[PDB]
Amino acid sequence: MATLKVIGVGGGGNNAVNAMIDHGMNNVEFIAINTDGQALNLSKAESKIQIGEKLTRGLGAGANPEIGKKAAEESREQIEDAIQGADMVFVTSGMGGGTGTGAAPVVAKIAKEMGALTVGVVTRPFSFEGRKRQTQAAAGVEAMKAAVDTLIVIPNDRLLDIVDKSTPMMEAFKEADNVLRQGVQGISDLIAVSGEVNLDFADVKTIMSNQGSALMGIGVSSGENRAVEAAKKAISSPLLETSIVGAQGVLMNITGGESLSLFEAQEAADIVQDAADEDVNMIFGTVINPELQDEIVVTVIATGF
Ligand SMILES: Nc1nc2c(ncn2[C@@H]2O[C@H](COP(=O)(O)OP(=O)(O)O)[C@@H](O)[C@H]2O)c(=O)[nH]1
Ligand SMILES: [Ca+2]
Repeated sequence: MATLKVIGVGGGGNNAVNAMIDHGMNNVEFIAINTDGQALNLSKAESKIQIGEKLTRGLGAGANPEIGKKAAEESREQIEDAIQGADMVFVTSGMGGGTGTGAAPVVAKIAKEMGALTVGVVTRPFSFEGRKRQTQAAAGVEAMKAAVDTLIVIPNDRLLDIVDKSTPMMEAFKEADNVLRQGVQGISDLIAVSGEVNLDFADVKTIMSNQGSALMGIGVSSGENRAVEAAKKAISSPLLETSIVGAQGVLMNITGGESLSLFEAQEAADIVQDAADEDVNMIFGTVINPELQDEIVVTVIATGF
């Protein structure tokens, strides 16, 4: 049974971890890493690492990414110890600030050195935060790409596409944080359930290892055209920098009840193949859950851009 860990680095990362913990998420372990002692005390993560106390006196990094970087480096052994034993690590962080920008790539590097398949899920700042934030974030994204196996990037400007004038900011943030949660959950479930055409952690590793950009999606539907609709939802990317277009490898799992037809499994696969507009090398799986009635769930992980 593969050991999955989700590590929040800095404020936005720790917000994403707290959102997942709010949901439940069993067989996933959470680590909270921050310079900011105030926030870190309000984490509900069972493992907390305060970094950079020597540098900051318990405060944040004040928007300087070199302080985040040095803070993580100076706590390398404590970070190693909290990671030790993980088969897979998700590092989540907001790019643009001092702690996430600087520390998240160090954390990712440590994870990969420890032997973990390492996935980054990070945000880019809103345009209203300005040019310097955007430039610092881009340097962070580049540093994350170098350090991780695969990287999912969520530009915060995309949240402006999914709100009306009244949508609470916290509701919008929860949509961004669902990218991480549903991805991690999708992988936990994939590993836990024995499929008729079974996928396992080694298939996740083949798709996610030393790649670059990634997409991780889930789609649920029922009734007429359920398979096409579930697959379309799984690959949709309103919040993602990296869409399905250009994907060269995909892990796709379909879960349905006993009604799950061969024809609709091919319909779903073809949606992904056609949307990619490449010769996709697909790792295909299927689960029959006889407790389902008319529901289908399609899980996609896409890489090789
Ligand atoms: N979507 C989202 N973005 C956030 C959140 N918190 C912070 N950010 C973004 O992440 C960037 C860095 O903020 P933060 O993580 O608090 O900085 P750090 O802790 O000092 O590294 C900000 O400039 C925002 O663009 C959050 O909860 N959700
Ligand atoms: Ca399985």
